[PDB]
Amino acid sequence: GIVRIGAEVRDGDILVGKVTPKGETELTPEERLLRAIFGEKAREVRDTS
Amino acid sequence: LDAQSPAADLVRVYLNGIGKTALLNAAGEVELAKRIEAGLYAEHLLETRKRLGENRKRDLAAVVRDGEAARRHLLEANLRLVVSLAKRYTGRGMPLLDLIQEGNLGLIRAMEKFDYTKGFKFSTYATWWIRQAITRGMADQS
Repeated sequence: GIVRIGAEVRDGDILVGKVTPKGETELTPEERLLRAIFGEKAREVRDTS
Repeated sequence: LDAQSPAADLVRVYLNGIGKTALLNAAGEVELAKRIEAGLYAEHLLETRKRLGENRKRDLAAVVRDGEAARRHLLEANLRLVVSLAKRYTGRGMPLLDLIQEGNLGLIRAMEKFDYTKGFKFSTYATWWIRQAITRGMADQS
């Protein structure tokens, strides 16, 4: 997820990519276990590279 | 006559009632939900531009009827999935009927507040919501 060394970069180009999760209802004690057992990678993600 | 007969399992009645279901393979569901959206938009416009007397005065009512019919089938679409997920979380003392009913409630609460929004298969969303609902049911049962 990072730019290879020695690659020309122009203004406005992407330098390193990342994904920001989306906001939804959550519960501290139950959501952790639920995410651990099921429902992995089923939430929206934004772009903030 | 007065001969006696055996009873019938409740689950089997559910299976008989849902045997008519025929999943649409996740492809046509988008238009299925475009029928609901247009129906609701017909709802609004029917009571917003009321004065208009025209042959179209019946078409929108037909679109509302199409929206009512389109939901009656969409809900039928997912009963196999909900019963499966419910059966996956048995053995904790609850009758399967109570769990499947709770999942049915969760589903109806879901899809009627769901939009494609260029989203993925709605089956994942339904599975998630019904799983949360049944988990809540089990937790509150204690």
